[PDB]
Amino acid sequence: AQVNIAPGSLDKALNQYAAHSGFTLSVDASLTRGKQSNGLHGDYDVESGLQQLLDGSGLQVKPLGNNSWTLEPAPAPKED
Repeated sequence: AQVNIAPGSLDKALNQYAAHSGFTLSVDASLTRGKQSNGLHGDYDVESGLQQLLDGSGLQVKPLGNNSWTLEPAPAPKED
């Protein structure tokens, strides 16, 4: 419903959001390793926050189930 994020790295961004609602993340410190996200500050909920977090990345944050997430790798792994 409300989110506060800022420059750091996508990994730490998702990490920070996780602490908010206390859900389970499935992500390895490698796919998110390096890419930066200029942050996010608005009235954002779960799904809508992730979609914006894609700004600056080529990854896809995919809700695992219920309220949890998993990092689905599909940057440019094939234009098929």
